[PDB]
Amino acid sequence: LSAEDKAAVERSKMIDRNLQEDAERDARTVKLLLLGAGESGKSTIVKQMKITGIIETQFSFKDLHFRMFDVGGQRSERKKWIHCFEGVTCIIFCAALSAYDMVLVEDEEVNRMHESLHLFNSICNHKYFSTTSIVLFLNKKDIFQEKVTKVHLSICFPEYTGPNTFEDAGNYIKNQFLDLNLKKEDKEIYSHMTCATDTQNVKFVFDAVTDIIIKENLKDCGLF
Amino acid sequence: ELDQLRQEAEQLKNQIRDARKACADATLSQITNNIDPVGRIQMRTRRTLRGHLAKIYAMHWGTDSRLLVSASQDGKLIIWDSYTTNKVHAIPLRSSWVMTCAYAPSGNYVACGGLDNICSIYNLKTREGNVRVSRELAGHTGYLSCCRFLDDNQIVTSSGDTTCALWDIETGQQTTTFTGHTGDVMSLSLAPDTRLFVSGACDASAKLWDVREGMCRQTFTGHESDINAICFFPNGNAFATGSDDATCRLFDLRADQELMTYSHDNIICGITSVSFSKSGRLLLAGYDDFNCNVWDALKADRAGVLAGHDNRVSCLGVTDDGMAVATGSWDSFLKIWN
Amino acid sequence: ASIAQARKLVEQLKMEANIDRIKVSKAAADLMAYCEAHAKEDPLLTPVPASENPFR
Amino acid sequence: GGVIKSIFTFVLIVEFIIGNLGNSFIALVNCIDWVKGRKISSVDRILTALAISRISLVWLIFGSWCVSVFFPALFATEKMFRMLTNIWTVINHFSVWLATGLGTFYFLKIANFSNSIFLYLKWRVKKVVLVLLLVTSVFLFLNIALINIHINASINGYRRNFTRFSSLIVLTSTVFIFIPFTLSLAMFLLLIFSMWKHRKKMQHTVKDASTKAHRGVKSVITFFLLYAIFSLSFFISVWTSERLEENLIILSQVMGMAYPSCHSCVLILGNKKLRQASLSVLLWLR
Amino acid sequence: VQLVESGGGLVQPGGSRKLSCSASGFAFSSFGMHWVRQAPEKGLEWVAYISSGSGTIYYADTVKGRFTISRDDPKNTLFLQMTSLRSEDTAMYYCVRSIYYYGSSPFDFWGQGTTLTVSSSDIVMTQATSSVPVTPGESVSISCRSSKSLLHSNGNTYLYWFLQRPGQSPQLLIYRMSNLASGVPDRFSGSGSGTAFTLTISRLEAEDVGVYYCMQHLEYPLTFGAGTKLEL
Ligand SMILES: CC(C)CCC[C@@H](C)[C@H]1CC[C@H]2[C@@H]3CC=C4C[C@@H](O)CC[C@]4(C)[C@H]3CC[C@]12C
Ligand SMILES: COc1cccc2c1cc([N+](=O)[O-])c1c(C(=O)O)cc3c(c12)OCO3
Repeated sequence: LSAEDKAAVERSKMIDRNLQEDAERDARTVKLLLLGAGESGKSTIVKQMKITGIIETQFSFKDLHFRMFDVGGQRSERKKWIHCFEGVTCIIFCAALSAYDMVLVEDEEVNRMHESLHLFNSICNHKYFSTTSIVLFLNKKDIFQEKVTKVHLSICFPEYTGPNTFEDAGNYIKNQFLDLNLKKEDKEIYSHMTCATDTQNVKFVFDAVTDIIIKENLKDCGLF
Repeated sequence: ELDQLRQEAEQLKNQIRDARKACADATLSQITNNIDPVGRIQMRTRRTLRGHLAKIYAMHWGTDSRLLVSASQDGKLIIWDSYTTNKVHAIPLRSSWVMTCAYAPSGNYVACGGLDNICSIYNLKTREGNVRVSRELAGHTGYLSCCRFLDDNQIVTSSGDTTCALWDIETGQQTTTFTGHTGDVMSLSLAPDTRLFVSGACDASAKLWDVREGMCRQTFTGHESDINAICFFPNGNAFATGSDDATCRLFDLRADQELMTYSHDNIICGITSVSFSKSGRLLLAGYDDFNCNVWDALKADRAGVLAGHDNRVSCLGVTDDGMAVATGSWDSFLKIWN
Repeated sequence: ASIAQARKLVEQLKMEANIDRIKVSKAAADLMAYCEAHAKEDPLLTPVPASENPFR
Repeated sequence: GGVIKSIFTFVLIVEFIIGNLGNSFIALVNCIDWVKGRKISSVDRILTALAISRISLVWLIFGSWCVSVFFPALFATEKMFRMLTNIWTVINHFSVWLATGLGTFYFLKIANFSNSIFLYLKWRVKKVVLVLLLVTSVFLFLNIALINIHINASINGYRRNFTRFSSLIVLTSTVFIFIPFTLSLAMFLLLIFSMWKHRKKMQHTVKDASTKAHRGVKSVITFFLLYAIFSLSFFISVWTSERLEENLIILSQVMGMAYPSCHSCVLILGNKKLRQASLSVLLWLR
Repeated sequence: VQLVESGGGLVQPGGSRKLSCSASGFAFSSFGMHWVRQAPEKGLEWVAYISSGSGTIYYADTVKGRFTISRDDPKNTLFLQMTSLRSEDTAMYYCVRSIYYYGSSPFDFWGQGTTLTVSSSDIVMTQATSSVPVTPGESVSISCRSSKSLLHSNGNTYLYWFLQRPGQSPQLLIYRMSNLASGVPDRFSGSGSGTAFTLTISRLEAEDVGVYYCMQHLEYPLTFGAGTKLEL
């Protein structure tokens, strides 16, 4: 090598060292992907959890620096850029409990609860999302509590036969979302009913993310 | 009357089909049946580039065919050196999620676009010695899928809003938008004469455009899934398309029809990046099964398998002199083959 | 309304339906001529001796 | 006496077969995976190294028994006794510290804390385990030197003129094998503490099942209590009990075969990829 | 970009000092920073060289061990600590930034420099032309000879041309013996056979008036030429 080539090698080594240090810093930061239907509580989750392009929310909890990415903007068929988010640790899903009796304005035949159900079915059984765990947030808990007395859930689900009580209806919605997980072996779904005012949503995400990290560590070691 | 317009469109489509059939007398196979076989093309990983911490989503060469730019999902745009493994530059990107990268033909600028919806131009040559942002091209309402450099002042950009636009750098606005697609535009390829470019999109239809006039001359449909890659023939009068249907198609501009389909029964995985050789006889396609399959363009016979990646081959780049084929995959490495 | 979009589509189809075409055999011959004329100068297809190869 | 010697010989044979089976299972399944190009982690590479070390150790101990029965006259020169002691120290150090390094790998990846040093080790776990096995060379050299000194003293006593020398080298080896045993025990205890804290946190919030999957331990803890009580019984018998010198050699080899044999039955159970391979083999059998 | 320096002055023989070069307007932490001298009525001689991150340290044989060079990235400042100074060190000291790749321009910028007054195997490169009477509008070439062939195995020749206007600092004209430096008129050009070189100049103006030097960058004892002077 010559002196200029030696300087080039030194520069390349420095760039590699800086990239390695960047990797060091990003070890504890953790990458979440936020998804949900229209007016399903996504804004409520972001506003709680802090306190065109894709939006990024950065927030800290006991040395875990979570970067959550929201792709509500840039609406497409979503089968074309989803492979970017394959490496995310967790999909924070937002589903509106109060959407069972409120249908889509564009198509009243299409219930918004059913739209959320279908889009969860797409997310939980997807080519690049086989291993990514999902943290499930049923928002509008107060609104759903009020509406469980008003509208019978049978008008939304033909299979609904239970009493129109807040609890049983809540668990029924929960199962309607969870048993979409055909391969309930690798991916795990953590379901929480948030009420648009709960302050432990970030606390819930913290231990869900630590649990997912431990699960992936066991999987890499093979002990799981 | 909307029904009248639909009937007129159907009649015109029938007329186009009739003309296309009339102009077609002998398929490319019949003429190429007597051509010599290309042989078994074998390639080795001459150089492996390491330093990316995420999946490589784009890679482009330079005019000199010596330098190379790679875009990963960690927000790094490393300008490599294929002659000697050396990181010339490392651009920290504000928008980590990057789907496309480009190198200016003069070699003074690069570009990066992703779900951010912006073609960030970077100034490689500068008095301060570090690479910074030239300007932020924020006019697209969809994700940035591909971008290529017409000149140092003109960049052609494709986006997920089913449109493409020519930008003028010194003003930073859409000089001329391209509209007519109904699906996510994935890849574009500027022709050698820097006048026409083909934009294959997600509606299984690739549309030719002329930059100066700004209106679509030809439309090609032979596919059944989203076209995820495109590359002009080196002559500039033909181009290949790779789609999710696991088939590559070569179209000729003059006849305005598909010529050959590069499909195999063992291939189920859809193509992601398609590039040609210097002479155009060799068609390199980066398939979805962690491999790059090397196809003879004139005769639909596979002639090589650049199987050296542990993850999906996302970007494919063939040197201007045809001396190297860079294959960047999702295993966070780039491999130069020759 | 959508009538304008339909009219634009029909106009575009009119432009696509009036441009001249050449026979596919002639295009195949042209591609053959290009491939053969630059076959000697294609390194990937015809490996260039390692002395001139910059990736030794 | 004779009956206990025959029992020791039979159980030594059984331990040889089971060690061969376990080590071969691990080694050949990993080699088959490597030969046709699946993704190879670091835990499987460490498992390959541990398996080859253990199969070499069991081959050395079986050759010791073979020369014990086939050619006692070869023990009569004591030169190959010196050779076998040296190689036994070397390979036993390699195998024990390889198991300790695998435990370190597990502790560094599975556990989670806020400590900075732990974060450094977790990020560079590969270099950490490599440098640990590299810096075990000083311990290995010290053990070779100390055991060589003990045997040189034994022959010097024999030349001037044994069971007492054997007992003292046994004690020294026990101390310098407790040195890595203590590290493994402390590391596993810290891992258990971390998992208990994680269990409490998942009990407080939404829930645990896979924590039992890490602590599969269907027979791991059952193994270790039996091993501890057996080792204590043998230690006491050598220390004070009568008529152990006659069958000292065979008992020593069978007790040495412990980790070599049984302990990979344990890795098979713990390793889910290896247990999937074992389940496939069992299905092929039936 | 600016590299105005400080320090130096009138010192006794066998003294101590700390020369400083202050950076501004460029990424100091990424550049390679050199120290170049100039005897009061003679040419330049390379003295010291810090690298980015201080990984690489080099000194001239004359100042080997005697001088120490160090950089301060947070404050963007260069240092050249000097002890046991001698009379040969009376020089027009410069701090010179050289970036670290091919396709790039080493020795692109030169500082203003500080004055120092003292009381009572390397590839040699010579320019025997010395004094050249010149007139505006006339093409004139400057020749430089190298003791060792400057064509490295990588096919990249290492020769750098500088022009020093009276009472100014050297400015890079040609890098790699052929490429033109930024902000340099297209009149300048370079050609040669790898051992003998010429610096062809087109129609001359007042800017071209000065003294020209040639440096090799192959072997790190970078030796400048004697200095061909162009008087009008
Ligand atoms: C319980 C822990 C400390 C395990 C320790 C194992 C030690 C005590 C055992 C394992 C293998 C044994 C050796 C096996 C074979 C022989 C050859 C014989 O001619 C002399 C004794 C000698 C050299 C044994 C000495 C004791 C020994 C080294
Ligand atoms: C898959 O490997 C393991 C899984 C679970 C536990 C252990 C273990 C491996 C080892 N080991 O490295 O041999 C040990 C040891 C040791 O002897 O090091 C001591 C112990 C252990 C383990 O749990 C109780 O105390």
